[PDB]
Amino acid sequence: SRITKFFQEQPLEGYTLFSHRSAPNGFKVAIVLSELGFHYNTIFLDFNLGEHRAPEFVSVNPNARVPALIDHGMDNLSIWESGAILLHLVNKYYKETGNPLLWSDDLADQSQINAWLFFQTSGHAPMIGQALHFRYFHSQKIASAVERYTDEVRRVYGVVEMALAERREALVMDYPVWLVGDKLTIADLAFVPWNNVVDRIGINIKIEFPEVYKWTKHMMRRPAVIKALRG
Amino acid sequence: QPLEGYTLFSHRSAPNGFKVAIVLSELGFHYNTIFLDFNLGEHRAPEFVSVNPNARVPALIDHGMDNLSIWESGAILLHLVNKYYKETGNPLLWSDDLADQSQINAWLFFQTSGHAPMIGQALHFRYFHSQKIASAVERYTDEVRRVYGVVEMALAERREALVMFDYPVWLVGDKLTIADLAFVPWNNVVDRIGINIKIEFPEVYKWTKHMMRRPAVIKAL
Ligand SMILES: N[C@@H](CCC(=O)N[C@@H](CS)C(=O)NCC(=O)O)C(=O)O
Ligand SMILES: N[C@@H](CCC(=O)N[C@@H](CS)C(=O)NCC(=O)O)C(=O)O
Repeated sequence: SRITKFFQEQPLEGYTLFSHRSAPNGFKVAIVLSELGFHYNTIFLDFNLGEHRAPEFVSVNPNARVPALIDHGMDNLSIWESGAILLHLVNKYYKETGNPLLWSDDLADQSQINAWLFFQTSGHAPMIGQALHFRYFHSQKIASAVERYTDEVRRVYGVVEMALAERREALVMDYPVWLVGDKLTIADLAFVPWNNVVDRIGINIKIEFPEVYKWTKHMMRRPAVIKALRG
Repeated sequence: QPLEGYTLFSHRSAPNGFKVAIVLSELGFHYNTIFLDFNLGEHRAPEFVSVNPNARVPALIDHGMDNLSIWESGAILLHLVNKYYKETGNPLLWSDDLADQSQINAWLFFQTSGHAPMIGQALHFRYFHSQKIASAVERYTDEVRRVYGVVEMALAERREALVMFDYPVWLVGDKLTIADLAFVPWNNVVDRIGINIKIEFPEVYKWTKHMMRRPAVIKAL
């Protein structure tokens, strides 16, 4: 009924974000939404009550998961999957202002940003999710499963660490270093919500991945990011 | 290293590698494939890790673009349809409408983040884990069937609309896109984890059959 009422009379402009109070992927969208200056309203779906089952929500996101975004200005267009939401946001911002904030007007750069974005959504987040699952929520304890996924997460963080280290090495020839085109992009921001969750699986970023540490801290100090995470 | 064309790094049994070959074929781009033997650990060679810092396949080199390196199947697919549309003005396997593109990307990220990884884990605990654990296998097999349930339902609704009947149905804009092709290589392997598409998901069966009959797809595979 709660969510049902919302779809009774939807806003005419702005954005509505469906998420969950402890969903890193939700904050990933909130962050980009905030950085781009997009005004939005967040609805925290109560999965316990099965609000994600509400025919109204499944219609927004057939996968029945969060986040899902409704672009009211575009006839209530619904975009699901955090990766697709980010691309929708930077593409829209760019065509509206002519300024590719957190993005790039260059095909070559966009493909590099996409590579990191797909790497994050497909190789980073899913793995952190599996490690958390076997470490805390599986029907039985499986040490071999925990080790498999925890190792993979450290491995992917090593890929990020190495890339950041190489970017620094190139400049030297504490200054902020970024993954693509020496500028902050959604490729960097996408990791932020999760870099804060990996401690739960025994990973200490500050000590284990120095470069990732500086990188994440630079982003955590940005107003738009602080505002989004406080939401 | 060529001046034009594309060089695709993949593996003989890598569904993600074939996903790229398929799109490269359909779009008419000329490419040559370099198969890596994870035996010798060719994917751990400095020169390859320079192409893909993740040391995984696929990885694509766009020679015409100063040997630009692109890794992650999803990013590779977006690069190809973007480049093709820019060159021809025809959004083959894509769309020139912002709304449509967001839907294509939705399904694309869904396939790469919730489909391929889950099938991958089902296969691992089923065939290659150091220990045999049914609950691990069930967890992923159940998730894969749930994912197909989402596709099946989407295709059924699209079918329902067409009715208001032997015609192909697609995920976005009543036309074949990278959203559809992205599933092809993986649909062909789920039988290894006990999923019978023909029986369990009728619409997916037809959908994958229409795709599997395309000449460009046959050639690539
Ligand atoms: N690949 C998806 C992940 C979607 C996802 O797993 N969302 C989580 C929250 S971080 C969720 O909805 N969890 C509730 C559930 O799985 O029941 C994306 O990036 O949007
Ligand atoms: N999310 C990546 C998946 C990359 C991946 O895991 N590729 C497999 C082949 S399908 C691979 O390189 N396997 C070798 C290994 O894991 O050592 C993509 O879509 O390209």
